[PDB]
Amino acid sequence: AQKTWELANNMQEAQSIDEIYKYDKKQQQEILAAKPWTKDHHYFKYCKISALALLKMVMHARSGGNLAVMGLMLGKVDGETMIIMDSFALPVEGTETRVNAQAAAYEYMAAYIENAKQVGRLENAIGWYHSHPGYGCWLSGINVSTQMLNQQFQEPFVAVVIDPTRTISAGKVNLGAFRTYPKGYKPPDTIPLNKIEDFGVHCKQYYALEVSYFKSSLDRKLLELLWNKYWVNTLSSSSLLTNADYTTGQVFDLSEKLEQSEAQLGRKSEDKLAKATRDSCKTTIEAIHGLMSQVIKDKLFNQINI
Amino acid sequence: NLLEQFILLAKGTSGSALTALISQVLEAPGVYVFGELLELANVQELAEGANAAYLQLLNLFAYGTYPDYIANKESLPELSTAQQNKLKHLTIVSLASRMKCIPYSVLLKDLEMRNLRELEDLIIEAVYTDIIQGKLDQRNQLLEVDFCIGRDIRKKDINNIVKTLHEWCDGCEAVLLGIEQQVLRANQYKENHNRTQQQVEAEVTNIKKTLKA
Amino acid sequence: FSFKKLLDQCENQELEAPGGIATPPVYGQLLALYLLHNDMNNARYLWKRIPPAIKSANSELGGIWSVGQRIWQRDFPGIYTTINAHQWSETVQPIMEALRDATRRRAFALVSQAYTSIIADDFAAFVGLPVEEAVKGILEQGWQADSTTRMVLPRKPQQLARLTDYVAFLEN
Repeated sequence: AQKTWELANNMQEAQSIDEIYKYDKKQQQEILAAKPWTKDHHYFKYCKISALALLKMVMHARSGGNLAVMGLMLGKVDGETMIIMDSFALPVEGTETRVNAQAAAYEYMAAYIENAKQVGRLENAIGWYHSHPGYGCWLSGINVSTQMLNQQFQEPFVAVVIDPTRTISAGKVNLGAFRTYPKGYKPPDTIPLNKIEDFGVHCKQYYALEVSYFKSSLDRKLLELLWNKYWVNTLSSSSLLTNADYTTGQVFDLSEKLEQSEAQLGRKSEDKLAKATRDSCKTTIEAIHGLMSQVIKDKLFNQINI
Repeated sequence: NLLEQFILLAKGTSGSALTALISQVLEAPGVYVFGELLELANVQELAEGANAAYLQLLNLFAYGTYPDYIANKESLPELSTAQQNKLKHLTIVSLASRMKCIPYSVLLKDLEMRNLRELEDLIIEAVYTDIIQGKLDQRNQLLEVDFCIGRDIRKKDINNIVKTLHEWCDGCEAVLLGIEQQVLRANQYKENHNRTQQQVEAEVTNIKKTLKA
Repeated sequence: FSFKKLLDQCENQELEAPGGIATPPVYGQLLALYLLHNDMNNARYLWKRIPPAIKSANSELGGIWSVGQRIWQRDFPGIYTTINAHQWSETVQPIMEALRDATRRRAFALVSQAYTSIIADDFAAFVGLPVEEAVKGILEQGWQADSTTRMVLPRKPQQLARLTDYVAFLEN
């Protein structure tokens, strides 16, 4: 590998994967002083949840069984993205449809944050999460009310809803990050029927962020080196067939976005053509990545022994 | 584990008693690789006497096939119906190792079958013993083998085992080297585009600041 | 590869001329070579390029054009007669010996592709040899032939670098 891969890993220095784990205090102070989310309202669109935070939240949600559980999530912000670096449980007692956090959670919050600041946890609380055991991931009326209350005073705040029952029964995590609109502000204007069917009655009162996950380099190495079923599943992952339907849906809404961009460019100020081009480049890049994986597998397995 | 039972009973016997045990081994179902049995006092001294015919038969059952048995039928002893079924099963295994889509023409000629139906009954029975796995295809007249056991080995194919595996190791190294080169090239293209993008932005600001009082 | 080395050698000689006109044998070679490459448009324009005075002076040039006229109409049974109407000297003769083979193979490909059943009378005029192919074609190439009705039945017989170029372009 010599010079080629010597600086390509450089374990002495944090890689580009571990960049997000560094906390810049000055940048955080500058962004919270500027308050760019006050002018717009659909500002934050992405929620990046760390692997450990997602694992802890999922395990807490499942530990409650059929009873609701809740906790807080630490993190920061960067541009239009809300990054969640950790999560921590609350000592609350709830029923299958109601969790209150009466008097032991509020002392635990402050005491746990004070304890965490002692051992080098520079992040502050960024959100609150609770579980919906068996009725989807959505914001109820009181959930919307408390989200408004948290957002109006503690400005950066995202509500995460988990569903342990569907997570277990489907094999994939069911999670959703949401943000709400101010009281009596922004009433913007087959869709409504399904929208009220899967969301609550307050469909227009809150919006859903796009949830993505990340992990560090050490986490990636430990995970891929944990079991033998992780490199076997990489050499036979077979993309372009596991998620072909997602690709077709992306092409469809790409076509809709291209039509909108064509309509806009013929004559609020968003430059839709650039976003459509970015989406097209992204989906084409996933397609080419899948083809590269197939080519590598063919060269590795088929082209051996005549 | 079944072969281990006959092996211990064959640790001391010699002559006619030992050769009788060999016939029982070829008749016992579930015994398809006679590897440990072939490294005993048999190969040490069995090439002389009237019992050398059975030694040739055991070698045929471990390394040879059914066509290899018709050619030397006169020298080799007669085989019971149970033993012939085992020999035909190993013939299918040998063909499966060479090719993973065995035509019906090859199987019919090698196993001396004449009816297509009775050939398929033999193939299905071989699948039941789990020596081979696959699915028959009547329209294309093919037997699509998905997995087959490894037959007996001798000290002249081990070099072929090394050759095939060493070629695979060099194949992995070539893929790994190619991945590294493409990663480096892609990163260089990203750095080149970023440098040019920042170079234009640097030049425009310089001429802008000059006339701003 | 060897043949291509001789093709480009004759190309430039016509361009540089002391008076815009080259030697007669150079003109004849280019016209014959155009026929071999089936480039009919440039062969027709070369004939229009030759001055009338030299054209009438050498009848050898006219013999090339008479053959070219037949191949321009795709008259397969007629080209074989015009190629032998005149006698070409040994200096240009080998080129004609290769054009005849090229026309012969061209008819073979056209018949096997554009015809499902062809009369033996018409097929022989296409391939050019109604001499010995009548009996040899039945047993060697496998084409079943029926006498009396005379019908012939033709029968039919590194990437990783490219991909990462696409992504490095799209993402930048």
